[PDB]
Amino acid sequence: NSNICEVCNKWGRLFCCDTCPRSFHEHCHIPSVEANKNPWSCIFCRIKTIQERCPESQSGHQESEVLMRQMLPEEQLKCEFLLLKVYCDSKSCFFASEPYYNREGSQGPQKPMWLNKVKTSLNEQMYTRVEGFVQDMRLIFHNHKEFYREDKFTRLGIQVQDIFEKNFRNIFAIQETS
Ligand SMILES: [Zn+2]
Ligand SMILES: [Zn+2]
Ligand SMILES: [Zn+2]
Repeated sequence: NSNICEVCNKWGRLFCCDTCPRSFHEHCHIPSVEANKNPWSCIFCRIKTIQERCPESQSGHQESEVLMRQMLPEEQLKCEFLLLKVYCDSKSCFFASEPYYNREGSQGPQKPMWLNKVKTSLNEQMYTRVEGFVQDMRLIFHNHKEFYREDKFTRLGIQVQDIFEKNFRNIFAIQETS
């Protein structure tokens, strides 16, 4: 097993996956590492299994159809993993906790959003469709771009959104296009 957290790349109190070499802090893993279960398989393993049970799940899909799917167990897991993949980028630190807005010449967003909030929303099963989760994720970056305007700090929003969008296309097997 690895000696660092797959998500935050730090050592500490780690839980090890039984079916692959990754390890996690308790609250770095999404969902949080389960109290019992021997053996335990992490979310990367659980996602690989879904693909292996249904190879045709990797054929191209239309984003519009993916967004209308109901948050049944497998969609729920895919959204948890996609959220996890955003947290794996160190730049996610800017978007994790509740932001505040006091900058000359800007007004704060009408609907603030942040990754920990989305994490809680997923945990409490507040999303009924994939669309709900994806809208909140995209809102995070859109609020950032609008607030920071021409400051070069807007680029952090672009960078982290690209990570989200690439992983969204991979996980939900969106049809490749030019
Ligand atoms: Zn960690
Ligand atoms: Zn694993
Ligand atoms: Zn099948």
